[PDB]
Amino acid sequence: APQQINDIVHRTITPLIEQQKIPGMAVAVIYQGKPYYFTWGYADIAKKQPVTQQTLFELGSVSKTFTGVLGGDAIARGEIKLSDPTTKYWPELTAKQWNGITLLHLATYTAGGLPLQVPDEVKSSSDLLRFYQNWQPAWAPGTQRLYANSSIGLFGALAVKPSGLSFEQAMQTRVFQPLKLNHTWINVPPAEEKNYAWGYREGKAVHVSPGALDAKAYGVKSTIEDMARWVQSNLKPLDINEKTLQQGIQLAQSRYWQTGDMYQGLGWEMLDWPVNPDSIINGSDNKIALAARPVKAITPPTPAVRASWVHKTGATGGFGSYVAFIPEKELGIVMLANKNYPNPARVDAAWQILNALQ
Amino acid sequence: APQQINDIVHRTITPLIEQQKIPGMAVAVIYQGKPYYFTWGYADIAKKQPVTQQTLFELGSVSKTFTGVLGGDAIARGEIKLSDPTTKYWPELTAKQWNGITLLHLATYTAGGLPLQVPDEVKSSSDLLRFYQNWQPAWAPGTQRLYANSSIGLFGALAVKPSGLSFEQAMQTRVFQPLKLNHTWINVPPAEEKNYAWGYREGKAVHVSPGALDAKAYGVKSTIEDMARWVQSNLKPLDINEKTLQQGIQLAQSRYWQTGDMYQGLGWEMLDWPVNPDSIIKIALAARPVKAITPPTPAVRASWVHKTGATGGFGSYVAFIPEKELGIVMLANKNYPNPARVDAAWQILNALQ
Repeated sequence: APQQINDIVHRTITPLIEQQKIPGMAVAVIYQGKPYYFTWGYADIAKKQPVTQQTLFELGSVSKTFTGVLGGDAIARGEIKLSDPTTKYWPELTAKQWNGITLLHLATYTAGGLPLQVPDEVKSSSDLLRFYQNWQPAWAPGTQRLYANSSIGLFGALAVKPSGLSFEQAMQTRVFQPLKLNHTWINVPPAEEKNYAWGYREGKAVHVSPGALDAKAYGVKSTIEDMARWVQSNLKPLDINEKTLQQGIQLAQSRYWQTGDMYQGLGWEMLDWPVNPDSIINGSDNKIALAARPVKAITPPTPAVRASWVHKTGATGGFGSYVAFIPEKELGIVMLANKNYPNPARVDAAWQILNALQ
Repeated sequence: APQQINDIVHRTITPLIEQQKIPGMAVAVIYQGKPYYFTWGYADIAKKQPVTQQTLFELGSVSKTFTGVLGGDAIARGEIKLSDPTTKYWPELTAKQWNGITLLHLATYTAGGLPLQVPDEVKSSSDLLRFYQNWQPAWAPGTQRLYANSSIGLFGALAVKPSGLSFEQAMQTRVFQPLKLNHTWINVPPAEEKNYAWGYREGKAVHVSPGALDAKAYGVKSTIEDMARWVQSNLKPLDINEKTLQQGIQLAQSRYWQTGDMYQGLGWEMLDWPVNPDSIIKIALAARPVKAITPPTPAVRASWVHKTGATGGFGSYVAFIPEKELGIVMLANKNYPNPARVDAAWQILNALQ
């Protein structure tokens, strides 16, 4: 890599790893639209397996960006509309509190306080229907943003219903394959198991536990190379050949709601560039990022703004991930670690690097 | 033309011209992405000049499609947002009724009953400010649609303000030029006058009169060839190289409001295809309640996308179906009834679909 990139990355991520006791880390920096790769430590400590360009990490909530784009793609295909009632695509969801809750609300966490997690006890298809049928909103639809796996999770599940594909097949054939993300998986196949990093929590090797809607909200695993390609694709959608996927990526960066200085896209969250770093760093703290916030509708949504900081934090029990990019500058970063460490540390490190190269 | 195209066109247009006493007409059919041209009669009866594929016709309200796309292009450039208050681009507009009226409202005739025409008295920029300042809405913004030149016209004027360009220079540089519409004019140059058809109203030769906002709402003139290119660009926006223009076209065909079976875009109006011909087939003022499409539906390829247009002496129509790669332009120098245009267009496109 050019010396300026090596310099800032080494000065920033290397000490971060030391400070946070991260066993293994892969970083990609996209600079002038080209990817550069950096690796530290071990994917599996016991086996002394190094992190490589082939190592799969749990993306955790970064998976919501895939779900948003896939939803975007279904919109572009004319299969769904964000303006449609949730019930249009789940006619079994008949309970009265669902009147007026649309796919937009589900996708953008604005349905009225759907919970952060689907409860652990919810397993089966029947458990899930029961859960949503009994759920009572804290607020009217389209008034408050409460970040929620149960919200975007349901969006993903419903977005694929008209296609008649499973969520996994739709994701693979409409998003992963066209973008040649060949080592990106919702379900890691046996052939990839040797490349699947262990996460570490309290010193113990762990993988994400299965859960209802996992695939839609937090279940994707990917390598630093595929994630760099994911950044390139989101940086430059209009270079994608599949017309609906091109549009889908664009739609996921539309600004639907504003709270403070942030705007909610589909999976992606965005701020105007230049940003105040303290705003994204402080705002990434879960005490803020997971709290209810009043939203103002953007009526109608603002199309993808090139001069934006576009980003998403992701974690599982044993992993912490971050993706940030600025379309105007052709500049991006991906940070994948097999320890879950605090969000502001990730955002601060990413800011230092991108601000240095911008 | 392939005989089948030749045959539906001739069998439909011949009786139309006969029944409506149209002096001159040009039609283009876009069929699987290739244009086919037909011409009949006189551009100028007195001078016995025929309609040709180079004849300029007044598009009338079809001009709003250009304005809608140019707006869309300005949104894509991040110069404007449809959610912006009108006063963001015209701070001089201080009267209180303008609170809550956005560029979306102006673009989609939902501002609360702006009038169909700007009064003839209104000419200067100070006249225009006074007009909009004095205007009293009958309705709250975003509740009813009333088709209005004063609404989309102002939208057009404001949308180009951040660019620094005049409306005409923005239209030329950002829409006409990139799409190779090289015989499409807001102001017909003297060199091109030999091609400019006369319109006919009660048998008298007429051209459209100057008015405030004419350029934005009804003032474009074009050839059947340029209009076929316009249709092709709108049939296939993601084929256009200039990214903001492609986006702008796409945004102009988004569905913002619903009234009955019709959806309002920016300039363009759309119905779901297959469309009941009766749901498409004059009334001086038609106020209708609108349902917001929240958030707007991106351009649906399975649509009948259309716009009628009239001046005192001209009647135009454009309709296309993106999913079928099919379209039609009908340009005539008589303002004849809208339902006759739509029927003819539907007969032709249904036969080819």
